[PDB]
Amino acid sequence: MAVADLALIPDVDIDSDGVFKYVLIRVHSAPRSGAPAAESKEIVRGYKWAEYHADIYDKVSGDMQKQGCDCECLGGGRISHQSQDKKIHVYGYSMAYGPAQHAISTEKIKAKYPDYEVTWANDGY
Repeated sequence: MAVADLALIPDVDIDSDGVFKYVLIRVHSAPRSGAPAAESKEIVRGYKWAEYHADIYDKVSGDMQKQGCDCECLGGGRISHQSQDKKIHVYGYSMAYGPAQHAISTEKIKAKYPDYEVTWANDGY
């Protein structure tokens, strides 16, 4: 075993080719389940294999425990890789928890990825 740190965890990790569900998760460090660190950050996760937002959350909480971290979903929604018109967009909510703070997610995607623009809405489900 080795310690981990929140810098090692990718800040956004999405698989995108259409509409898919996504979740915004706060992650807390707990390196080797006992190192003197308890910092936190938010991360954006979204993969089209998930039937529901809970499947993403379950995977991610599993992986973080292998790293030396723990998780709490803040909310979620959907992302759409345009494949038709202009740019990545983010919308909807998760029935499981609530709407993500999509503004955090879009700024994170915009910082991490070289795509020119990212926007969000809360227009409907």
